[PDB]
Amino acid sequence: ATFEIVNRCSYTVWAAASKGDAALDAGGRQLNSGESWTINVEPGTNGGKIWARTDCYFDDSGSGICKTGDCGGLLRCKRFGRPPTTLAEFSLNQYGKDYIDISNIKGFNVPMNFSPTTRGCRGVRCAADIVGQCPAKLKAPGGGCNDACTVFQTSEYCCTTGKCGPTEYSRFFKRLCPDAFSYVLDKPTTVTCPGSSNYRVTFCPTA
Repeated sequence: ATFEIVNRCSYTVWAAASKGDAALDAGGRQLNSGESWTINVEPGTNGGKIWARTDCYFDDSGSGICKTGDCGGLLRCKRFGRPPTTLAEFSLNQYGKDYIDISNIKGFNVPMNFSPTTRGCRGVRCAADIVGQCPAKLKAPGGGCNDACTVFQTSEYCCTTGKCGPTEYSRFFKRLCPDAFSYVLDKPTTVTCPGSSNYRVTFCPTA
């Protein structure tokens, strides 16, 4: 499957693509404002994630640091990024279907559109100003809006027993982006696509 990753932000981001134990395609790249990066993701990829990183410094070797979505100091992510991270999430060719979503479960750094470029299902978007509106206790100093689980490390927020409810914090994310996961047991906003759909992830789809 092809993912076109487009940075419509006025600022540079460092796109990342990982399935948690491995990079997807190069795993990461600088996107200046307006740049497009096309990656190939192996069919049957389960638990794929794409995100943006902000305010990165990388040396000649691809080692450095991001204020959001840092994946162990690497340009080319092998691991998931240090939330806050708006997440494009995908499981591909799963009994003949692709499953896509956006998640705020790991918080929010960059607004995002996640849409197929093939037909047979709709895209999802979380493009509200969640950073601007972020409750004070979730504000990440480095930029972005943390989920309550990252900040407070409780069973309720992290859903550790597999029993928990919505929260004041999850409802903030859900009110601004109804079409994204706000917490682990949120009523699914997973979209079902045809197997072997192609996609576009757009950072700052409206801005």
